[PDB]
Amino acid sequence: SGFRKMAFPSGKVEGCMVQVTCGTTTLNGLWLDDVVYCPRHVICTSEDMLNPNYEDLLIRKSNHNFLVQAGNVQLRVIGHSMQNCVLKLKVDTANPKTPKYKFVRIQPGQTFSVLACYNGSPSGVYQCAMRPNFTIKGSFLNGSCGSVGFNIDYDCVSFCYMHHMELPTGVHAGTDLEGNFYGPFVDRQTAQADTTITVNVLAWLYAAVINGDRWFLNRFTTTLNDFNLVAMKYNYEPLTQDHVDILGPLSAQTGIAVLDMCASLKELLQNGMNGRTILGSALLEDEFTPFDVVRQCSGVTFQ
Amino acid sequence: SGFRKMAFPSGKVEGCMVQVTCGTTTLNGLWLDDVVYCPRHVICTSEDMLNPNYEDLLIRKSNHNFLVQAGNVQLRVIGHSMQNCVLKLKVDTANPKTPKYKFVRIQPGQTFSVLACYNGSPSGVYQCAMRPNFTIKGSFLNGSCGSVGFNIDYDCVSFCYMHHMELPTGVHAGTDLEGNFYGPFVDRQTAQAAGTDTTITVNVLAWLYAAVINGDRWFLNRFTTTLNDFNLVAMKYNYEPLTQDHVDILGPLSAQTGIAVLDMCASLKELLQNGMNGRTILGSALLEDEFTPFDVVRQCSGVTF
Ligand SMILES: CCNC(=O)[C@H]1CN(Cc2ccc(Br)cc2CC)CCCN1C(=O)c1cncc(Cl)c1
Ligand SMILES: CCNC(=O)[C@H]1CN(Cc2ccc(Br)cc2CC)CCCN1C(=O)c1cncc(Cl)c1
Ligand SMILES: [Br-]
Ligand SMILES: [Br-]
Ligand SMILES: [Br-]
Ligand code: NA
Repeated sequence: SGFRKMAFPSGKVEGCMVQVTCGTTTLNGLWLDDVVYCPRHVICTSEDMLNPNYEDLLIRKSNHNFLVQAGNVQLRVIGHSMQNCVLKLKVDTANPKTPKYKFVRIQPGQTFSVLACYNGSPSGVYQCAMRPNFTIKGSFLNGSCGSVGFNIDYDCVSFCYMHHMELPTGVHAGTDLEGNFYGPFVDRQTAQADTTITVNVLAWLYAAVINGDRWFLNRFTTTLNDFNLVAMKYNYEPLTQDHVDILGPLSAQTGIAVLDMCASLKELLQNGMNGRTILGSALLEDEFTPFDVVRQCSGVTFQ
Repeated sequence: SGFRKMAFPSGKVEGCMVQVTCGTTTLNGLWLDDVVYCPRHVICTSEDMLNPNYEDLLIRKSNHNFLVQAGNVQLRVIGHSMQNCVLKLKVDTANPKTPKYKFVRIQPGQTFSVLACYNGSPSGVYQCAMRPNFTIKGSFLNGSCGSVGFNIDYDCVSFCYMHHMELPTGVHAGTDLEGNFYGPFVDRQTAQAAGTDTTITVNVLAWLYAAVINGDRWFLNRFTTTLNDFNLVAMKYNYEPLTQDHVDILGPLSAQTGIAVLDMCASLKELLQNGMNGRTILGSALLEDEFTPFDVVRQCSGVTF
């Protein structure tokens, strides 16, 4: 029993974190095989940040303008290139701790673990979701750029996020490991200013039932259309048939039809909790996916 | 910016997890140097668990009764003993990945990271607190026994918890790594209930400081209070007493924000008496009590390991 924000064990990613220096700037890089990946804004001065021309900034650099430190060891850079908004530094040592890995670009609503790092050294691990507005609500300070997000299903590290910047509202923006930003954002200090992830809230209500609580259910059902008309009034994302399909295994394990759980959520939005909690929370939680619930919860419902 | 429940990086601990088998039971062990530590209840059959005589049950066991697997490698058991509620298995191989470590017994209110493991394999990491009633609100399934909790203190893994059992209410009980239980619990399948829990006051204050650091200020007010008056309110609301030591421990956060602890205590007093009036703090509608003062400083200052 129990239900926690549960990250992946971080060791496989810890063994890949390095420090990258260009000029007076230091940030984190990801060392996989003989390549180090990092945000390309490492090549910018403070002045460069409003309207950088990365091609013009990069052409002026040699390999030896980049320093890479792995623990107490300097790695020699023997090539460099830019792919979208990431810099790739070829180094003369392959990382012996490289895990089995892949790069995946995720969709809004998906979750991942973040290993927050400073100066190439891991500080902590926490769970995040890609918000509907393509930001993440991270916890990041000066020096955190190049920290990554990942999942480790089936003993393969799937890297899905690299941290690039904090927006004025205090939320976070970054890229996939091919250097393409999530959302409309750009690696420029220019103005570039969310909803609740409905499918995740439903998943978490299923978790609550699996773990033994049913107080929030009701005798009603809903059409999908009526559910969306109501939920959108509370700034919830539309629930699609794909979402309904993804909830199928949790529905089967609990005996609660997806549209019946939708009816329960409609009523929770109308009524509140009447002083109760669900899985320890007094608000509806939206950063657990259906897959995350199946990962963490028992396969047997506490009936 | 931002504030998350944050665990320590788990890699140093991952390299210590092994699988221990005794008869039909498999659970997790912690492999440090040439010793594997696990719950002593691994030696019990279901019948034994109802009223075990561990002295006698251990006498009936030999080295040959235990199997230890580290990944795909069998470690040969060459000695065994128990210390309190922990079984110690001496193995033929020292763990080459043994980190610098200590065994530390923590106090109620302190937090730690849990590496949840199954079949000797790490599955997930989360942050917990030792509750005032000496339980933890963990997340554990069948096979999780022997999972450990830890902090990293400077350069050193401080192991503080080993998981033994789930109580009827769904919360968790276990020992320090010297096998001493937290709380009035025993490693027997008999009726057991924790005391009514209370809220960890010093941690709530730490989290209000975190909220201020992160720009959430609506609950500040012109008032102060005394330690005596504050504790009358704490007691009324099922909060732990605030001691002068707690005030001292909050010193760095008080210094960083410029808000005296007793000033913040007046905020908390008003929140307890009036509720939040529909507002949230750091996204929560509850007063969060599983961040220590040090947890707030660690996260707000970017301490690495
Ligand atoms: C808090 C302002 N700083 C940052 O956002 C970042 C990134 N910044 C560039 C930046 C900045 C705003 C925008 Br819009 C675009 C761009 C892209 C050109 C340079 C300094 C490093 N830097 C950080 O170290 C950092 C990261 N995450 C959280 C925090 Cl508090 C700091
Ligand atoms: C859910 C019942 N199971 C458990 O509590 C434990 C421990 N149990 C013994 C037990 C049980 C309750 C008490 Br009181 C005392 C004792 C004597 C120590 C044996 C089976 C292994 N076992 C687990 O694998 C396990 C762990 N954490 C969460 C979950 Cl769901 C399971
Ligand atoms: Br996805
Ligand atoms: Br995968
Ligand atoms: Br909450
Ligand atoms: Na005040």
